[PDB]
Amino acid sequence: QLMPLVVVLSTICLVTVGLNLLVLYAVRSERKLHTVGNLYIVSLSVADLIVGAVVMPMNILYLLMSKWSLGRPLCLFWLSMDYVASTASIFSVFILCIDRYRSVQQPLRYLKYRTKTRASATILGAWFLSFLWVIPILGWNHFRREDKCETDFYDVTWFKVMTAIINFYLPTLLMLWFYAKIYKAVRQHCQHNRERKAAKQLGFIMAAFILCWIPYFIFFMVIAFCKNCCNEHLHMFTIWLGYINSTLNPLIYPLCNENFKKTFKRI
Amino acid sequence: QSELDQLRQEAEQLKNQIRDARKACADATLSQITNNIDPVGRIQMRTRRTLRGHLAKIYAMHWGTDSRLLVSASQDGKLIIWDSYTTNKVHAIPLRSSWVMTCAYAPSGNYVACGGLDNICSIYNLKTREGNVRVSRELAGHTGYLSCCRFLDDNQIVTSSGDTTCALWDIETGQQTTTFTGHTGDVMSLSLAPDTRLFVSGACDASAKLWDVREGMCRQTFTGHESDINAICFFPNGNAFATGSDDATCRLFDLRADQELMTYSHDNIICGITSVSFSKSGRLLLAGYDDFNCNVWDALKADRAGVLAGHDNRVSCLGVTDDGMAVATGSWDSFLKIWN
Amino acid sequence: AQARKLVEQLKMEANIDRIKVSKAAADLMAYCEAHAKEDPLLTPVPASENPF
Amino acid sequence: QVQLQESGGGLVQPGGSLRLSCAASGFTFSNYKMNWVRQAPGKGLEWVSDISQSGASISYTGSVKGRFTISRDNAKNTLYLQMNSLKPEDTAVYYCARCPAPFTRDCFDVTSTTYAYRGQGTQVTVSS
Amino acid sequence: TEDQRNEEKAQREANKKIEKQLQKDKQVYRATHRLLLLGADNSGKSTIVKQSGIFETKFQVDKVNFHMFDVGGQRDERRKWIQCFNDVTAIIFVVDSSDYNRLQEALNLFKSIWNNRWLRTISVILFLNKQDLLAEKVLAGKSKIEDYFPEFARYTTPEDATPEPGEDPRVTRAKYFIRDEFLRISTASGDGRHYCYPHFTCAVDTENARRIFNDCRDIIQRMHLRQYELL
Ligand SMILES: NCCc1c[nH]cn1
Repeated sequence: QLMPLVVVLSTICLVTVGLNLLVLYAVRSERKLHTVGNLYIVSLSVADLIVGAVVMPMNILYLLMSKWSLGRPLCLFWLSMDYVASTASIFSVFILCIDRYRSVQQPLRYLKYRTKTRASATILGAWFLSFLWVIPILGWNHFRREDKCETDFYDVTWFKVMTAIINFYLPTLLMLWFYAKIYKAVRQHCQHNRERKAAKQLGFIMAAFILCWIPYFIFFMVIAFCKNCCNEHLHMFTIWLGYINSTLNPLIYPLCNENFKKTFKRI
Repeated sequence: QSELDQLRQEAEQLKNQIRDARKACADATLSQITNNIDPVGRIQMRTRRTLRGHLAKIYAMHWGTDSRLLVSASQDGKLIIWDSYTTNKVHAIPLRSSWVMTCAYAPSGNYVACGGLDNICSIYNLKTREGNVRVSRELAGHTGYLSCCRFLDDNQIVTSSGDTTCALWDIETGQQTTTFTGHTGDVMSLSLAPDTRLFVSGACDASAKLWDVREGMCRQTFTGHESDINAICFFPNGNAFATGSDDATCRLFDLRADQELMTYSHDNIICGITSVSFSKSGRLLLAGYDDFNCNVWDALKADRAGVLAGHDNRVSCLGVTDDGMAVATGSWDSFLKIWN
Repeated sequence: AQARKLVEQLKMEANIDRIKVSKAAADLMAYCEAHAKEDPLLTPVPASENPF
Repeated sequence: QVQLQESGGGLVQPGGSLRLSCAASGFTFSNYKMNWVRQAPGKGLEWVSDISQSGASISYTGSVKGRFTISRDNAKNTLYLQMNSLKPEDTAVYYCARCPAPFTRDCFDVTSTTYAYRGQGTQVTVSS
Repeated sequence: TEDQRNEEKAQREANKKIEKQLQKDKQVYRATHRLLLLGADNSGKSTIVKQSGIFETKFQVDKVNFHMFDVGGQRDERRKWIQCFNDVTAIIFVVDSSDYNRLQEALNLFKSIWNNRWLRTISVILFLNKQDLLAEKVLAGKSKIEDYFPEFARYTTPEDATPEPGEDPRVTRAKYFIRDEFLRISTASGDGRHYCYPHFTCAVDTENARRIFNDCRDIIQRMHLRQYELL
């Protein structure tokens, strides 16, 4: 039943592209959204749009053809785009979390260093770290079935473990700690039912992030260990969970801001 | 004791005589006469420009005599001059005191004045020899915050302050040439007659007074409104003026008839009026309200015709151009909108 | 003295000449009707002549 | 014109009672909160009590609490202050004052030395 | 026309130069916190200042800049010039806690500031400035709070009260009854948008700027948590 799967994945891709384009247009047009806490949302939307415009269509084509018909160059290009965009999304979420944490825990000392220049520099650094994913995908041999698109380091235990930790687990633990501190601050304020809103929002954010990305990185390390004894359908399921994370990202961060909701309603 | 009571009785008796004389010259209400004139229709203006360069709330704006330049004052300590056609801002003058409450544009366009809680009226020479804007004079004779100021020439300015008095200043000498006294509460606004031979003032005592600039005496006092008067403006022909108070109503007064002519109030508005202005022909009376939106009133039938909306906070200032082509509206949301 | 200042000021305000309100009402109508054709806000002008 | 006329009383003996009335005209009495203020001889003006637009929210000062009562009759545009068990410290000039703006709960500047919306005041004297 | 094109080029160049400065000003403006200091004749609000129409004072705590404003050049009526402070971070209210005669006046002024359409969002840092004199007044016993506040006789010290080690229990009940009077006003109408921060203070209290800094943390923290919709 490849046709229904293609239909569903194309629908998801179109939804992702549409939502990201809508968010970017709303940011560009309103002129009331030109804040410093919204540049992070802009970067997140850009990363999700890149995921939903270049990566998902080629993944769907790969699934439909049961093999890579575009050749080695486009194979490498698509793999690099996928890795870079996913890392960009994760790091954008992380930097947004750090921004909110510093806003909540250092309200007066952060108002002095919350300039647009520093936010732009942080976004550029996150995207540079994400772009560092291009070095191994293109130069692993210097430093394989022809019908499959996969990297040359998919069975290296040390490298896969290091990447999985530095890319997912350390950000996840740091985000958990920062949002726990934010929740503690919210509780202290509620102390003067009130914790329901903050608990719900933080839990939703962290649950989406983890429940979407932890199966993929678990599979990452598991195939690094087993050395190719796993299945490919599981790999694609985890990859599409990672894609669904980017699809759902626009419905979490910008929809929690009244100005964004108003601008969306106007459009 | 006895003398004070006798004087009080005489004043009360004389006040009764004034009321009797005023009521004698009452043939018909302006509404009755205007029954045979056609309705104005439905005025629908739209935002043509939005001026956004202010950090804090805007407190006062004033149009230039060319109908293209205007100045505005914001409580961040800034005094911006804008080109309304291109939206470009020509000057940005930083003020020594952040709490400015009034700004004025010279009729010639050579100077700009401002004042506030510092109890001073600062004067800036816009057309300096070196091209900069610097304080030209500092008028420091008022004991109370400055509420309004309007240039009479490049050397004469009339100012009102929260000390219950208005003053006439000689900028060249920097001293009050004449002082106007008689208001019991803070004087909030002043409006100059087209001939500039006499002006009206509104204060926080529900009264308005007509002042003779040359004589320095109160020629006439108009008692209306229930609460503080926040705005006052002259009719284009100079024989009438309109006021707005915290009692959520605007009133039209006639200098020659010594009477109130019309009251512009609706049961659906219970907010105070912060600003008032007239149309070029005097047919429309535009009033800014605390409910964040302005109103357009038919100044001859008292029927509201038009509503200007699009400000996030209360509307603080309101002004129509000299040629009558556009109206500018400031607000506490730190934006100015041009409508036409 | 404050009462004396109040009464004397009130005497000055009680000696002016008053005209009928209908006469004043008519004059307000005349000025608006005479200048009705030079009021851009009252009568919207074509966009060709509008500087905004 | 906004005017407030108070008609109270004169000399009373300690432990007596007195009723002050304030007839208001020139404004819609129903839209304003009304205050009662006094100025003791050789002392500044102080707030005594105030009644709300509908009369549901009363408030008195600590010293006069329990003896003075404030009520209004919006139909007749009048304000009352019933004083019982008057003490020697209660001798002063009582003024009926109006809040500056309608439909508000805060009332600034009603105890200021010069306030436009305040009456002339009536002298209440208590002595043997 | 070439002249017209050059003329508009200068206007756009001029606007760019102004906008560059306005961005620098905005950064400084939002990193500074403006405070309205208002009190009374005997409040002692001048001593809390440990640095014509309006007086200004700047102090720095943990490298954060604070701007306090004392309006001393106006008259007794303040219903108009007080609308200029609808954006201040906090209002510093100083009341002398030793003068029971002038203490109901402070309650009336506090109530007006709290229930003001244009100050309905600002929070108040309350300083009860004379506690060394209040303790002396209570210990003497000549003057009774019950004469001016009849409900004091039925007041008991809060369980959460934290008396300073070695102070008479009679004084502790007097301190908290005065404090409670302002807190009853604050909590009667404030629907979670502004809060009161009571502090007991004396003239020799060196640690007063720190308390303002800590209360300013609380105020800004709540607003940020409100912007994120976490509260
Ligand atoms: N989820 C896209 C592939 C990737 C990104 N980072 C690590 N692996």
